[PDB]
Amino acid sequence: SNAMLRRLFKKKYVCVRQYDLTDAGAACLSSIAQYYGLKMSLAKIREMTGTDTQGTNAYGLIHAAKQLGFSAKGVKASKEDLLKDFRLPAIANVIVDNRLAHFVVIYSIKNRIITVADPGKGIVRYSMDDFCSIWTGGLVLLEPGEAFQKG
Repeated sequence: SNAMLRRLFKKKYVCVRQYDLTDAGAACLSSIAQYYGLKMSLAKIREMTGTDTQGTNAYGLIHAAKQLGFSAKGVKASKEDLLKDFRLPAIANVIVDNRLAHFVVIYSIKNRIITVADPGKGIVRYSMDDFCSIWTGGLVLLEPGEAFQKG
């Protein structure tokens, strides 16, 4: 019996990187959407989030996430809080070129190495202090609410 279709590697690499700039929030959200098993295309996300190409805020970003099945919330945290609060993939408000508002997905943080999914370069490794230089206190916490079947 091979009734279980759990051998289908239909894009297990949910780390997406396509059309990166400042509206990256849509792209990084898509990575999470896929990771959480919702599987969403980046173009549709941008139309749901309403991601402004002028440096949008995560409040509209999370506005679509909540509708995708995972409760997302934008909050402020401290550098050391990155190590204790959220472990699961989350969206971080990160500033690039000290000007453009950007967003990345935290995948793993260990040994002061912060691994984020960047919609331009892909899986990139940022050092603890380096990440705290670009991350300006903008964290989005996510949790698989209706994305995770109960019972």
